[PDB]
Amino acid sequence: TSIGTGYDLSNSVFSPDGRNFQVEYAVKAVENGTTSIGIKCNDGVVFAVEKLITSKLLVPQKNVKIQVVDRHIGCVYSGLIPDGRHLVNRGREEAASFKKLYKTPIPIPAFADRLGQYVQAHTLYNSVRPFGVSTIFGGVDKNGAHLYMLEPSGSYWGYKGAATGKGRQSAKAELEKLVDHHPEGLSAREAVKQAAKIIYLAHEDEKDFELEISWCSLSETNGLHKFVKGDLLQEAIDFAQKEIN
Amino acid sequence: MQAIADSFSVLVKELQYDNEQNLESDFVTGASQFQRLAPSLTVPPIASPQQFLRAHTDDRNPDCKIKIAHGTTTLAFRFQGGIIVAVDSRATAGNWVASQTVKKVIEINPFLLGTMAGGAADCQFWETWLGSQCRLHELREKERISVAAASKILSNLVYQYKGAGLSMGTMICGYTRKEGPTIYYVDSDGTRLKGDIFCVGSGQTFAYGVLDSNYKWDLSVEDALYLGKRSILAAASVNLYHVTEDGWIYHGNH
Amino acid sequence: SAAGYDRHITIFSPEGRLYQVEYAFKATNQTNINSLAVRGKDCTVVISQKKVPDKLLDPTTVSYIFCISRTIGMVVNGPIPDARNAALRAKAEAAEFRYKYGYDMPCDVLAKRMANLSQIYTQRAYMRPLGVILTFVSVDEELGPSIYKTDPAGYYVGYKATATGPKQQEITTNLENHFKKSKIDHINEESWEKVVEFAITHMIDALGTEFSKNDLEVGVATKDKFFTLSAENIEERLVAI
Amino acid sequence: QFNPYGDNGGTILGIAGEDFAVLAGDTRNITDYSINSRYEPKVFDCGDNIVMSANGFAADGDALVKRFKNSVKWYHFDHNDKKLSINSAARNIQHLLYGKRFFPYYVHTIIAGLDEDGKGAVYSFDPVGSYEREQCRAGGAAASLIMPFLDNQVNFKKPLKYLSVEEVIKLVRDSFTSATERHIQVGDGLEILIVTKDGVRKEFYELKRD
Amino acid sequence: MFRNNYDGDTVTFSPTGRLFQVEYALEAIKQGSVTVGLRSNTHAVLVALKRNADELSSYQKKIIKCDEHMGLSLAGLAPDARVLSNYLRQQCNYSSLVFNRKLAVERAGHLLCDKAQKNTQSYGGRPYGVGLLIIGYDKSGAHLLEFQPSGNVTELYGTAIGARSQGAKTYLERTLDTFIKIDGNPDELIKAGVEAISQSLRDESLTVDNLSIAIVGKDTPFTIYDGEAVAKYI
Amino acid sequence: SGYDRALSIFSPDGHIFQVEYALEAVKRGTCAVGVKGKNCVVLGCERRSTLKLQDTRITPSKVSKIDSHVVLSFSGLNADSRILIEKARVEAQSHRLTLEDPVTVEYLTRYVAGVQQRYTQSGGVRPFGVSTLIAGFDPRDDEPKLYQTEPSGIYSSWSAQTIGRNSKTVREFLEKNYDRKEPPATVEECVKLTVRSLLEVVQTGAKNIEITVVKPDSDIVALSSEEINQYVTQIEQEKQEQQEQ
Amino acid sequence: MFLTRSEYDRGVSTFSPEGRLFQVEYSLEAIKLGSTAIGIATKEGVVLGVEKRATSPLLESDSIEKIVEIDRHIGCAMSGLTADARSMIEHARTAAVTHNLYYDEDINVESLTQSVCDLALRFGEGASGEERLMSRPFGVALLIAGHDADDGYQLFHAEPSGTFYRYNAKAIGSGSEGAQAELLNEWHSSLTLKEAELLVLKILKQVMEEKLDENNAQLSCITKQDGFKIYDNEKTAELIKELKEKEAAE
Amino acid sequence: MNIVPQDTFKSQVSTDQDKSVLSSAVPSLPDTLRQQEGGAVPLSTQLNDRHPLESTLKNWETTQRQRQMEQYRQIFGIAEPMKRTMEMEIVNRTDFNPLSTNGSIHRDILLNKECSIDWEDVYPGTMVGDDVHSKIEKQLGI
Amino acid sequence: GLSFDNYQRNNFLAENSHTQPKATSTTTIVGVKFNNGVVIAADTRSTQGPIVADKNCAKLHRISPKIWCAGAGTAADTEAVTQLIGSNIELHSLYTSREPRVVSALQMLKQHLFKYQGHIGAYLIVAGVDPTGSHLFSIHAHGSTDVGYYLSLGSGSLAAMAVLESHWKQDLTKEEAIKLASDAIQAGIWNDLGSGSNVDVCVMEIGKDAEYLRNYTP
Repeated sequence: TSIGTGYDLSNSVFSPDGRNFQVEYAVKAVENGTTSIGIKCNDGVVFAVEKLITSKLLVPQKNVKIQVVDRHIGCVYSGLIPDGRHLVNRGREEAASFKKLYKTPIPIPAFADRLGQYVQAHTLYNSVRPFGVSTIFGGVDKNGAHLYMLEPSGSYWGYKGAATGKGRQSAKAELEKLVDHHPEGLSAREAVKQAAKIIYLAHEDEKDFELEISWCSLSETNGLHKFVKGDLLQEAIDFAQKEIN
Repeated sequence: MQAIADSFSVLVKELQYDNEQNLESDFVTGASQFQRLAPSLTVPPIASPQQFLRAHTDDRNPDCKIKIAHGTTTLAFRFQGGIIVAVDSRATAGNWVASQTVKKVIEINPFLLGTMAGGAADCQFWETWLGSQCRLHELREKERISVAAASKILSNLVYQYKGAGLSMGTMICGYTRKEGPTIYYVDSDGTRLKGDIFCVGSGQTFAYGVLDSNYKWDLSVEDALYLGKRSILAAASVNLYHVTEDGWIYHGNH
Repeated sequence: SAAGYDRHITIFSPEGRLYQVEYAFKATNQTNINSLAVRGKDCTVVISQKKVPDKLLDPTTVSYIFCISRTIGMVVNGPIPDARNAALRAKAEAAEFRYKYGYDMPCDVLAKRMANLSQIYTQRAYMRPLGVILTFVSVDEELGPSIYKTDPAGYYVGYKATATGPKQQEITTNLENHFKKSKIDHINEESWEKVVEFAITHMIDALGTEFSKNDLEVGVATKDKFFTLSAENIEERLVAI
Repeated sequence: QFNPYGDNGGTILGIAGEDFAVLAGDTRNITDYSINSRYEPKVFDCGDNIVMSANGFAADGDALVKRFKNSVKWYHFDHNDKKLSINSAARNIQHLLYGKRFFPYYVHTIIAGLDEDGKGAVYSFDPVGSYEREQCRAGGAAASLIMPFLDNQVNFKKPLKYLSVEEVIKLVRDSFTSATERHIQVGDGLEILIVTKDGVRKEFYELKRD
Repeated sequence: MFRNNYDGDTVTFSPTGRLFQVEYALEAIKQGSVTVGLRSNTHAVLVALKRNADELSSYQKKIIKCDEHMGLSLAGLAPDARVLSNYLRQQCNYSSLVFNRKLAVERAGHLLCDKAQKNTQSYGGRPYGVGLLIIGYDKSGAHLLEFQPSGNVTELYGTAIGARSQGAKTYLERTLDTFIKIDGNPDELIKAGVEAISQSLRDESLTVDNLSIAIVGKDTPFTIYDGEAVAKYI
Repeated sequence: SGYDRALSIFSPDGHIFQVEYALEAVKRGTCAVGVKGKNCVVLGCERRSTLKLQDTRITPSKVSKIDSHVVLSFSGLNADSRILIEKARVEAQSHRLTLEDPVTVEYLTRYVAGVQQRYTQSGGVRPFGVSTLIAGFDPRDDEPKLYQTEPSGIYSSWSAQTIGRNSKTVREFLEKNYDRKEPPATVEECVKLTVRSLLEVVQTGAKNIEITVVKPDSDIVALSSEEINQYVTQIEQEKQEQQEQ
Repeated sequence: MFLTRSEYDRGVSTFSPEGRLFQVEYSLEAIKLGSTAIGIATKEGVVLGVEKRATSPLLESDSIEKIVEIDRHIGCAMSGLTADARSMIEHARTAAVTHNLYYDEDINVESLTQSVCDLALRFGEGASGEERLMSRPFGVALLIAGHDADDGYQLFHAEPSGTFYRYNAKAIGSGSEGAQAELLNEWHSSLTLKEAELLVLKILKQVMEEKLDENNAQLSCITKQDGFKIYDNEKTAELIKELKEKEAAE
Repeated sequence: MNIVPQDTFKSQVSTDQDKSVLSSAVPSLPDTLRQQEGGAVPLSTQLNDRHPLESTLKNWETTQRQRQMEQYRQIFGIAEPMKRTMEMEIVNRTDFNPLSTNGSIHRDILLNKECSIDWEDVYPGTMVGDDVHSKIEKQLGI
Repeated sequence: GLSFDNYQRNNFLAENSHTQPKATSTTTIVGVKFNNGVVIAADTRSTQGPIVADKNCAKLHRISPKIWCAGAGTAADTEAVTQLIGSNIELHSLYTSREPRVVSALQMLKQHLFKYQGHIGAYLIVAGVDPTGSHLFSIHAHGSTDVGYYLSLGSGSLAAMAVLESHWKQDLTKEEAIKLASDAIQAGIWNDLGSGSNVDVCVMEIGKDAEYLRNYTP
């Protein structure tokens, strides 16, 4: 039963089966958000976001869905926009503090641990609310490329490929197929093309959409996190359109 | 919990702007510094603020020295139907030109008067503050504040800062319906006296002798004014104030 | 199910029970994984079962064994967020003890400290218990190999050997039978590798259907250091029966 | 014991006309027998046709001017951009000075502007807050060399009321030139701000130090 | 019926995953009148339709000056608008006092978002219920931002908020490239804004009493025209 | 309805029900009447019939002297009256210390009302269920002062006021027997009027009536049993004579 | 599709589904339970008038004080709970006195009204960011009449919601609807002081169930050269007699 | 990261700094009667002639607690100090015992002083005040 | 905690007419470590200034049944600090259900003495045995500790240190260590006016109960 009456009107409460229903409701709120995916290639990560078309009055260069936490960290989220902005701000503060203290870019596992601790701290008291966002982030450090996904419960895991949002099931199936087809490794540009294909496939429901892609790799971006220029973005869009039909 | 998270989240510390008082005093968040009924006075953050102030107040620009009200002769007495307050208008040499006579008497209200006889800034500031307090009390109680109440308020205020460095001695004179005409003397050491005749300044023994020669309760307005003028002249341009139940009236020399 | 209150806070039911503590206890078995801790002659071995249903998940990032200090290792049964919270608090407590008293924190003292914290959580109305079960394993310089388990109720106790999980009864009964047969409260082997092999064999014959190197997680505590084995070490131990 | 105070010299002069005010100061910042700067203004336009100058410890004067300007900005925010009068500004400065009664500013302050009727007004402030309105005031270590010059070449009882702005500027320039000749600290420049109903006008003259 | 059990406060989720109190705060914007904002490469303007209680009453002040280079217009609750305007004034004052630096429009938007988000996750404080339109001019040029009290800020060339504001938005969308390329002619941009806000009127006519204008530019400080000052634009 | 569970909840018609409930708690207390005269103030109080074994030397009196010129009677919960009286006495002494002048009657009434109002500004506190009558003269003044204070913090100035149980009957009696144009000239007339007003509700008579008389220059006199008995007997005799013819 | 109970009107910080705070509405309802207060602003001063509701003849005639002096150039009339009005009046008086102390000038009427509204906003977050000060909003409405050099004579209406308006003529209290309609019908910019006083008395007599006399109605005015003054019984009685004579003649 | 406490001196003073004890007749002045300190103790006397070690001893455990929180923030993140402070604040705010001053057991467990004794524990140490109602008013802020 | 009241009054009395009564300032203390334990000895004569107050003073303090210490400086401060640390040690041993260690007492004493910034005048020699062996430390009043094999303290510490340097070697027996400590205390007694009378001895060996001897010389 997904609706636990009598144990779902407060945050820090255990159900008779030992479940927290506010966290599950936050997960359900996440599931209705926009579809965002991340793919871990041989020496980097690729982030892809399906962006809903909006009014032409918006400035094209001042509304970007993919957020940058640090020069080597990329991050996307699905759920509530204010919660995602709050988490991105906390992540930027943590990365800046670590770099100031220890004079080196913060490793991805340590950043993930700090973010997960902060998220989990919001499920201990009845005066706060669980974060209604699921975050897919990643980057490159001295140990290599890392990709993680963090849930409203404060549980984070490292993934070869991650997907969240409305079209999460189709994206996950495509990611599993891609992993099966590439048991040895995947290049950065192939990862970008596959991310474009998966984003285009995930939109099965009427509404026009655009695609945003972002790279972070040693061979291409020299370990930094960058967006996609016109040529590569157009090539990825054309490849996705060709794969669709 | 959000405030706790923000407290442990990272310039403001060096600027000392994480404290409310610093932001308020620098007029950062608004004009709340000029809205405090009880003013806040800055004190050095050291173990010996009093000795620091005393050492630095006796060291050498003449313009950058704390102005001190001159020890001119001041006289006050209540005869039958008011209070005569007499001062001498003998200006002191300086690097300035005065557009009017020196205000050696502070007008607290249309019914109260005070004398400096000490530090000029302290007397002006705290008597303006006392006037504000009396106005607030009169608004609240819908009745004129008694002279005893005003003198007691000033005495408590100057006693709270006793030994800090304040230097002021004032004479609060007032005529109320319930009490009549009353004169109190309030010192910066917390002293508060009630009297019928008060004489202060560099020379006041001669003025007190002149008063004792020709003082009585059954005087008149003209006789009392003449007696005050004569006493001030003998102690030596005599400013007079006559306080009645309707307020104070000023005379340049009459 | 609680009638009125006790659905939110930890106060006594009319029967004299704390329902929230019991629900937190029930929440510890959601991971559906089992862990087993045994004592050697001069070492302690903990072995946990790894499950990776999602092929997209990175196996190397999945772990429920933590290094609290140089000598103390911890195994957590329950959800991973509370597991990491408890791990960080245990690290802080051990370091603070070392700073304050001038010598390394023993396993039993850390278990008692965590139990006192759990008691705080069970008595305060505005604090909730953590739905995890903690098992600290080490080699104390005064007591030899040591295993101590703490539960959400605030109760801690030491074990000659222990097993916790959804199928803990089978492993506990098998260990009890083995101890009755051998009449020893520990394992009479001088090398930790043999103890690891014995624990792997016991887990295999308890759970059944065996497992490979990617379905296991092994940690070993000696008198010098606690460490966690890798895939190659686990596979080599699997080869030796 | 750390000494928080200092001294930077300088001379300022404020004069009140019949429909204007003048505030002038020498633009030389000096430490003990050394020249920090040959042009450092000490007279500022503090909002609604009010000129302010604090002479003495430079840091204290800068802090006081900054605080007064922020107070004026918040006053405009609070009351419909109401214009702040010269007497209200004088009382604000009195409160600002007395707020540091036990840790005083080591400055002497002069402000100038126009009153409600439209005549020139000059207010003088001692370091702790006591203030009064004066026709002419000289501050710094040249006042004894400037006030007698003004008293000799003009009367405050040629009456001061009939003087024009040009004559006042000439008198100020002559007095400051004489002080520069006689006093080592004074020199290197003189900045004059004139406040009239049209606003604030600035003039500069070079003294005998280049 | 089921929504009635899960709208108690902002720390409660619905079983479907909805935060109804923030949605109600967003819906509270429609109770206010219509304000329009639009900017070009050189100037940014705001147009507001003010309302009065009755004939004997005065009109509400919908445009507030925050700094000599930045201002905003309100739509929604009065208390939250007052609080946010005071907060923005304090932030601008702090920036100028500490750095002698003009506060950026984007920085003001980020500060407002950070302040507004915290009320949507804690207990004891309701979310804000006012939409804001912020115009400014800084080193990056002219800027117009739309602030939604859920904690969101969007940068756009033009927009409108309040009751019956869809007509103004449609007009601004249609005549976009026309009003974008208006440089050095503030009057044309103001007239375009007034024409855009005229589409949202219903049985009302713009007069000198219920029309307010605000403008900011490269050499033009934030200025508010009220009364006869707008009589030329009617 | 559901709007009476807190002091901070307005009802749809614009009432705070907890204040009304505090007034209801007040209405159960013993009657207390205050009558203002030409040159005196008389406070009468109804006492419950003393039990056989109850001591009659140390029982607290209904009328308490807050200051040498100001007295205070109450009606409601007897335990909260002690707290209010102690606070009033401390405030009177503090005011005398700080301003060298004894408090006026209105000042003390306002202070008591402020304390009662302040005890209604928190959900974790309970308002005082006491309504008070404060009587006296201003220092060096010959104008009688009588005030009534309510649990909500509201105070008023009266010429004759009854509070407590069965106070409506006494109020009607006073309205039909007291005229502000002709207040009683002498103390005896005021005492007789107070006794006759109290006898409307008092079942026994002289043994359930306590009277305190306040006159200028701080003249506070508590009448003994014999004097009240004499007044009661005279009133009864006059009533019998009037009813005979 | 079943009829349940909605509970969005019980918390001061809870929105209704359409985005309304019903506690403010209920506070206004509490205001509507008070006596009638009428204010009229002219070019020769501002006139305030209040109705006295003596629940018993034993109540003192001058005990009721619905008109107070915030400052010599600012007077106020109140409708609603007197306990909250006491705090509001104390805050206004303190603000005026402090402004006089720190600026040596009279405070503008609009500035004082804004300060009072900022105080009334204390049931939530304050204007400068202060935390909450009171559990519930005020239940008092204020009519603030003043005179300053900048804007002449001014009349303001202040509500517990923290918003104030400027009115040429305003009425609050129980009989607010009829009084407001009469003010709308019978106000023009050329009114004089005596005409405004007579109009206030006429409207008060209309909206009062009891017969109008000097013991149940109170008048006050504010002018530039005299400040704020409340008329005594004799002057109000003379004005009432003149109004009666004028009504009978016409 | 402080070992010895710093910045223990006052920077500003006023007659209404003690908000709990203020007069009602003159709200800008303190209430001498309810202070119950002796009747002749001006505030200025508290700014001079103090034992140098009094400030160090009065705020010593707070400084160590702050240093520990700073270390946790530097090494663990914001979450650890946030949680520690939240737990301590909850424990402190729930307790209200007007008849006792000794701290709770849970507070000592959180402070890790279950088996620690200092001179504060050994030495835990009128006409007006010091009653239940004054403490209730102070706690509730009314 | 400790009160600071009447500080200004005491200063005024000292500066105007009154003399504050003096406090007892405690005298040789020695500690010698032998192959299987430690020995701590102290002089038993206490003098109030130039006048002998007692010929048998117990200057050996007990922290734990196997951890002892001897202190110099202010006697009240030494006793109070030792008793407080002993209470803390007992509570810690009960909490951990283990024998207390010398390092724990050393850490507690060091932190407590550093808390008061040297205002507590206690200079201690702390010896003991525990499951880790035999330990001997010296603790300064400002919170600094040192480790050694033989330590001396007090007014006659120089003569005791000379004796220790004369007749100390790594391999020593219990009797030889006791004799060496007694000789050091005797030299401090004879060659200095601050020590006299008998000697108090405490011997702590590994695996055995601590042996306390009063008046060892007779």
